[PDB]
Amino acid sequence: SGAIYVGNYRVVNRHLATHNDWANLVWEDSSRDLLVSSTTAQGCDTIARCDCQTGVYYCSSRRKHYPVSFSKPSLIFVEASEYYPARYQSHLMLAVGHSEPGDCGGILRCQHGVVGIVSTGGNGLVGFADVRDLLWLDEE
Ligand SMILES: O=c1ccncn1CCO
Ligand SMILES: [Zn+2]
Repeated sequence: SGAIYVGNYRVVNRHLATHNDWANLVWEDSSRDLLVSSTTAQGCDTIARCDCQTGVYYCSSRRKHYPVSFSKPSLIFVEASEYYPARYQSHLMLAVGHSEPGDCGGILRCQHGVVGIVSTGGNGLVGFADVRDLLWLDEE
């Protein structure tokens, strides 16, 4: 589990979105595993605006933050998980690291702020859904 709290937006994995999230929907994309909903209180996170390929992510299944190198956001084939079939996922970044299904929502951050959230795992890789292209998260 995990979210990004930027302004009056809550960014979650689409597959973990709650009824309250869908009842307050701003934007969702199944191909990216992302959903954004509205919040009453302002959030403590800043979104990275950059093309960094090094950062640190939080891994709940280890209680640890790991420094990683990661690929630029791509369209990637993902094998079946407990929450999705084998499919193509867009705006995905891969690193070598530990990721189980419950690690989804862990933040990846660089020197500029929050890059994305854990979205995929297995075979010794961790995939992150990028949010740095979502410039509208910073305004209105
Ligand atoms: O801090 C750690 C590290 C590894 N396993 C457990 N704990 C306790 C709280 O979950
Ligand atoms: Zn950066």
